[PDB]
Parts: sequence; structure tokens; C-alpha cells
Amino acid sequence: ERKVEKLLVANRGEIACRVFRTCREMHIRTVALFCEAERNAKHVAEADEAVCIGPPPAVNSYLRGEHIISVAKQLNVDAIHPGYG
Amino acid sequence: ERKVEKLLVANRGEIACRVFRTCREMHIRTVALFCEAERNAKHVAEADEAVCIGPPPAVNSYLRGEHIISVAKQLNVDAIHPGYGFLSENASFADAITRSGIEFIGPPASAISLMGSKSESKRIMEAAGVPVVPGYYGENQNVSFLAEEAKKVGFPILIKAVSGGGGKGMKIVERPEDFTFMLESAKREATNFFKDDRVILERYVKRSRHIECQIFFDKHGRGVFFFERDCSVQRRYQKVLEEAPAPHLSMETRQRIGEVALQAAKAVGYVGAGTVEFIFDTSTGEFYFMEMNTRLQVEHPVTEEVCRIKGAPLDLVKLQIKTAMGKPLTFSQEDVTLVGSCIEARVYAESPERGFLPESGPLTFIREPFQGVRGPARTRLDTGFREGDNVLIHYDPMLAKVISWGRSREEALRGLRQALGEYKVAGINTNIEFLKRCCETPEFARGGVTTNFISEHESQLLKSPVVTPEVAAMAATAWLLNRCDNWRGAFRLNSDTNATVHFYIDDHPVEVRLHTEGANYHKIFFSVWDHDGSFEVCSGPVTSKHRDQKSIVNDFTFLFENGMHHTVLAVATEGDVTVIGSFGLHQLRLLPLTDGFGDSSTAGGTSTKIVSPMPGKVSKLLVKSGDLVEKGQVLVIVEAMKMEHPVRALQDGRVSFLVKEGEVVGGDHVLATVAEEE
Repeated sequence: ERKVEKLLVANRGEIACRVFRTCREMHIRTVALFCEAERNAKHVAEADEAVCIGPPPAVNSYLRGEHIISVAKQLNVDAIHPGYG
Repeated sequence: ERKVEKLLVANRGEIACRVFRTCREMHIRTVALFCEAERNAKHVAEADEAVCIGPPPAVNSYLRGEHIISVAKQLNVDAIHPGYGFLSENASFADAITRSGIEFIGPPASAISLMGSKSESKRIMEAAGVPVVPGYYGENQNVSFLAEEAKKVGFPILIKAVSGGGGKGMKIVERPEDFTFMLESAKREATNFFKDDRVILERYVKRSRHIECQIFFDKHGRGVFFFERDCSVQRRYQKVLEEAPAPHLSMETRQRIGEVALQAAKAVGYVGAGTVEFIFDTSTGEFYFMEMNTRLQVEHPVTEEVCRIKGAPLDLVKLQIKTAMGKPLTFSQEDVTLVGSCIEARVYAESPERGFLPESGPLTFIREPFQGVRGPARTRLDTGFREGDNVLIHYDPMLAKVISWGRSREEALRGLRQALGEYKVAGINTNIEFLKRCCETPEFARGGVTTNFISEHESQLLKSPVVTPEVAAMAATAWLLNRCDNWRGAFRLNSDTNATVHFYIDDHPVEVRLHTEGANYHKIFFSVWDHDGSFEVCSGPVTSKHRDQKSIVNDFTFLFENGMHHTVLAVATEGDVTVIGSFGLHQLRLLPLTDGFGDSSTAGGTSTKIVSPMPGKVSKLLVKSGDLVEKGQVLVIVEAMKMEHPVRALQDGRVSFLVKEGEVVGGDHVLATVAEEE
């Protein structure tokens, strides 16, 4: 099998905090994602590292899947949980 | 039996708080002891009463056993727990306590005295019949005697010598039926290392792994051995990390380790808690006695995580008070069962890069790892220091102990990793980075590590993360802002701002330059090691206006252009900038730039120095010729009508006298030439 030490989250909100929490028990790293501004949000204050992705409209933010994948590759991420939406 | 309501502690540190805590549950009083000052320390803030004992040196403090006993008598103390160190191993102190009538906690004085000398102790165990590997048999009376007992007393051949660690007589001769090389090796050893011609033969073990079982005894003839332990990992005879469940140890053996241990303790007679230490070779498969300690160890809470009595949590110190109570036990060796695994590590206020030399300094910020249960593991931290405390050089460097109990070894080891990572201290370099390096790359997760395990992997270890050029950016920025309004309200004309910081990383100065474009304090750039980028930075509340030695501790946020974001709690001072974050901890030394700013004189000072007026009559010159004079001492004193009028020259460099005392000299004479030391 393949070891996992880094977890990536796509969406934002309640699911971000939920995915982040249990992660602590499994003792795994965390990564957060946020749109323009949206940096005071709680989830980013819960993760280990957060990255800004771009303009507020959903077309611009959380839909550039290729850019997300390139960023994750640069971070050498182990797993991604898209969430819902 | 005798009632106890007052408890006395000898030593200071983690043991003081531990002994104090359980005491609350038994509902017993407490008393604390402290050296000169040392009154803000935590333990004294935990007891009921504290007494100052005297000067910092250990001779003056915690060693005046008679004074301690007199003070305890005046307080009508019921019991004293020495702890470990100081008077932990001193039979005279225990005998004096017994004569005073106070219930000493520990073994009787006879056992301590007997075990004080190694020869008489090994004599006692040899009489008892415990397998013991001795240090010597007779002497080298005959060279044929070596062949006689080579295959007799000890088949394994340990030639060595009478003394000295050179050991070239050994030659690692593990092959029996050796008779033409052992004598030649011994005779070549005798050359240039004659010492005494007596030679001692023993068994030679290829591998060594340390074992140490725990034991407990009442005073009514009843006891029970606790679970074994492992101390394979140690550097320079200093304990580093240990495991209560010796991985890879058969149950049957565990049982037997007990029967041997109980025989030895019964033979000498024993009361209280103690530990027997063995030495073991995997190839032989047998254990041989090395030493025992008649004192509570530091590793007591570790073995606790792997033992339960009657299904209830075990408290080792509790029983020792109950043993002092005179009550008999309640459980056989059976009621105790092991459950799961645990690992321990010690953190030392030393510098791994340096010669593991202790450092003393105030404790700026101390992160506390989550000491609660979660997942399949229990993690705890015990620290004898808190925020605002300062490390004393007289004491040993010892901050805290971290233990990860678990249902399986894996869980335990994994737990620590994360915890060891989480705990953070700022102000003094620590070996915490070393311990994590000892845990990740070395494949000791298997469980087989020898006594010398640390020695071979020294190349692999002693390694720390590389300071990326970005780390300098956040570190450099914090020092400015955490000192003043740099980049705050700044303004120039038709130009842009600039401010630079110099870091003395390693032995090479480092320069970082920061500047802004636009009307934005927010938009900031950087150029370190010919690497350029942009980021924005948003600070937090301004704190510590007094900017004392602790200086300012504030959280920072940095949004670099690429897209990342970071949070950094920076306690910055003039000496260094410390940044703690997901990268880890890094302290960057600021390039020192101090050198008697003012008194920087390279003048030759050839002639016409400390010239005296006309009357002359020099006398009583108190300076040696050719000795450095930087401070303005009285080089020459001349008297003019009772006018000493000392010249008091401050020109640096050695001063050369051309005059002698009592010699009348003319006006403005060259009494001496104050020249730079060449």
C-alpha cells in the first residue's frame, strides 16, 4: 500500500473543519484552500498551511482543477478529498 | 503502625512536583525546599511551606544532611523522600534519620553501604548464586593457566589487560582452541603497556542490550516484581530514549527475570521500590548481572504505562508511602498485568551542534503539547519548568519528559513523533531536533537496538532542516516591526523606501533588503541570496511596549505572491530573531557589530607622552613597562609643590618607561612612549 501523510481539501465550510479534525487523531498533516481574502476564515486557522486560489466567482475559484492539481503536485500531496460541490 | 501527615522532599525538579501531586490524593501535608533565591520555582508554589537552605553550590545546598534533619525535627516531620541525587545514596544520612525517628523512604542503610562497593556486592551475589559475569579471576601467574581456564572458567575468551582501555590484547579472539595467538597477543600487549603483568580472563560478548526489571517490597516479607525495561539507547552514559516493554522479549523469560531478581533482593534484604539491571547478548541468549540500584529511578512513570494491578491504574510513589506506612500489600505478583506499549524521550537544554554543553537563559515561549487522549494512544508531558522561568547552570539541563502509551508499539512511536514535533520552546537551543532525527530515519521501529546503537549512526544524525531564503524574509521583517515603526508611516519623494537587515548565519554574513512600490505598506518584496519575490504581510496586536530581554512576542501572517500563507509567532531581540511555524523553529543570529565604538585609536604615540611640568621629581611609578594600558590608570605620578596631578593617560597599547623613580626631569620631558602594541 501507499503511505499518506498530507491531506488536501477542495471545498470550504463545515466540511473543511470536519475533515481537518479527525485528521488530528490519525496524526496526518493538513492543507487549506481559500478564495480572494477569505483568510480570516476558521478553517484556515485550523490547518497547517493555506493557499489563495483566485477571484471570488466559482468559475475562478475551486474550479481550476488543473491549477489545483499542479499546486498539489508541487506540494507533493498524498490525498485529496473533494467534498461536495 | 505510625501515622503520617507531613511529607518532606529533598531534591528539586520534576520529582518534587510528582511527589507533591499524589500527596494531595492521599490527603497528606507537603513541604518544599529551595536554594538561594529559587523561590519563584513551581514546586514551592505547589507545596504548603518552603524553606531556604543556602548557597547555590551543591556542597552548600541539599548536602547539609544534619541541618536538614534538625530542620525536619523542628517541623516534626513524619517522612522524608530523598529522591534521586544529592543524599539519595548515603547510608549515614539514612541512619541519622532512623535515629531521629523519622520514617526514611527507601532501602535500609546496610543495603546501600553494601552496594556502595562493587567488590563486596558482587561477592554477595556470587554467594547468592545468581549468574554474574565477574570482572577478574586471579592473575597471570602462568601463561599455561590461560589455556587451562580458557576452556574452563569461561569458554568465551576476554583477554584484555589488568587496566587501560586500549585492549589490543583482545584481538576479538572469539575462536576457541586458540593457543599460539592468544599468548603472542598478550605479550605484544605487555609491550609499551606493561602496567601490572597480571592478566584477567572473562567471557566476551559480541552484542549488548541493557535490561532492568523493577521490584517492590514491604516490611512484612511480601513483594512483587514489576515489568522489565530497556535502556539500549544512551549517549556518553546519558539516558536518551527508553521503552518499558522490551520489544522482542518472550513471556517465559519475563517470568524468569523475576525469579533471579527476587533472589538477589531477598539475599541482601530490601524494603521499598528498586530496580535490578542486567546485561544481555542476543547471540548467547543468556542474561548476566551487571549492577543494581537501591533507589527509585527516573524512568518509573514509563514502566507504569505497561502494568495494571487488579485492573486499576498503578501509582509507584503511592505504594512507597504505603510501604512506609507499615501496611502489608494487597496483591500477589499475579494481579499485575501488562496492557499495550509505551515509549519515552528526555529533552535536554543543550545544543546539539555544540559539544552538548548546557546553556542558561530565560524561557521566552513554551508550547505545551496536547496532553489528552485521542485515537489509539495516550500522550503525556511532565515538565519541571514553566513560562517565565530561567534555567540554572548548577542544575542539570532537564526540561520535560514525554511518554506515549498505546495499545501497540506502532501507535506509541507514531504518537510521539507528532508530539515531539508539536512541543516548542524559544530561548535556548535544545536536542529536540536530534531526537526526531533519531526516530524518523533509523529503522529502529523493528525494535532491535544495541547499547552502542548511537555510535554508528552519528553520520546520519546531527542533521537539521536547511534555512530556506524565505525563512529569512519573515525573520528579518519581524525584527524591524517588532522593534519599531519601520515601514510604518514611512514616506519619501519621487522615490521608494528601502531598509536592510544583516544576519550572521553560520560564519558568513547575510544581507536581506526589503522595499516597497506604490503607496502600499502592504505590498512588499525581498532579495536574499539573489532570489527575488513578492509577498504581503498582515501583523497582529502590538504587544510588549517595554521591549525588555523577552522583547515582543507577536503572531504574523504572510501572503507570498505564489499563493501561500503563513503564521509566525516571532519573539525577536537584538541578539537574534526566533521564528516558529509549520517549518519548525529557527533562530537566526544577527550580525554583531560592536567594537568599542568610541575608543578606536590606532595612533602611533611615538613621543611626548605623559610629559611632566618643570619641577619633575618623578616617583612611585606603579605600572610595569611593556604592559597594555587601555583604561586610564596613573601611568606616572609627578609632584609639583605637593601636586600629584596624576596624568592618567588613556592611550591604548603598552607603555615603555624611559625614566626611573626619584629622577628629577625637565619640563615636558618624554617620561614614557605610549605606543600601540606591536
